[PDB]
Amino acid sequence: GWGNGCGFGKGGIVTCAMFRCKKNMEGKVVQPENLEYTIVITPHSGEE
Amino acid sequence: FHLTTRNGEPHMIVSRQEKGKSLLFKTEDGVNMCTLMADLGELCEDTITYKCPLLRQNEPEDIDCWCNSTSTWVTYGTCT
Repeated sequence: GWGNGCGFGKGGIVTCAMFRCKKNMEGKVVQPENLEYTIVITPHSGEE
Repeated sequence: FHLTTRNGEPHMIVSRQEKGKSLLFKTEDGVNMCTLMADLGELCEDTITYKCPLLRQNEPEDIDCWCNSTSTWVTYGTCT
């Protein structure tokens, strides 16, 4: 309206702010394949 | 603005570049000063037309157009 520079009624307004992520989390998908098993094969000798 | 008439009464065709400025036009009864406070935009097909009442020492209420010497009709477009 007149109080803020217009010749009264609703006007269009838009506001933007830069968004900066500071801490995120991530979810991953584990495929049955590409899984890696570690196996130890030890000789039963009794050595010390 | 273009000054014409509507049934003997003065009529103002107000264009976009007049938004915010006092509207003055001479009349037998002295100089008339209408005040336009209107959605006033560019003159186009979407016009609106209505009356600006005479207001003598009274504050305006529920209106955005008024003159102080002789009631006047006003017309302007809303386009942008």
